[PDB]
Amino acid sequence: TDIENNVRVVVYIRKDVEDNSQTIEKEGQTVTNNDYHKVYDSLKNMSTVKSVTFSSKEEQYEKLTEIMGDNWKIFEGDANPLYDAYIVEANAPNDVKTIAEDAKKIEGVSEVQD
Repeated sequence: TDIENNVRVVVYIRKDVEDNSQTIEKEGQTVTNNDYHKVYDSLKNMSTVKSVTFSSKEEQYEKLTEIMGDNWKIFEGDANPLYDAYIVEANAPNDVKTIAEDAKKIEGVSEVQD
């Protein structure tokens, strides 16, 4: 799942939408997540897309800590501020901007790094 810069789009997900969880909590029971894979589906349907990989904010938070920083006290423990993302690979770099604009239309998307 290593992608070359020139065909990578990062689609960050709204903090209020849980695209990767099949289940959620309702009335104390674990029940089905309606919104599951909506953003994933839209992205994976694009004909110029080759793969769409989930990167959970908790994953990037440990990876962020791995990349220098431990005394980041003033940020950590205080409610992880990172975003769930889809790392998307384009078939050609020519598509990247044609893909990023579309991604930013799909409801549930917060931002998109081209």
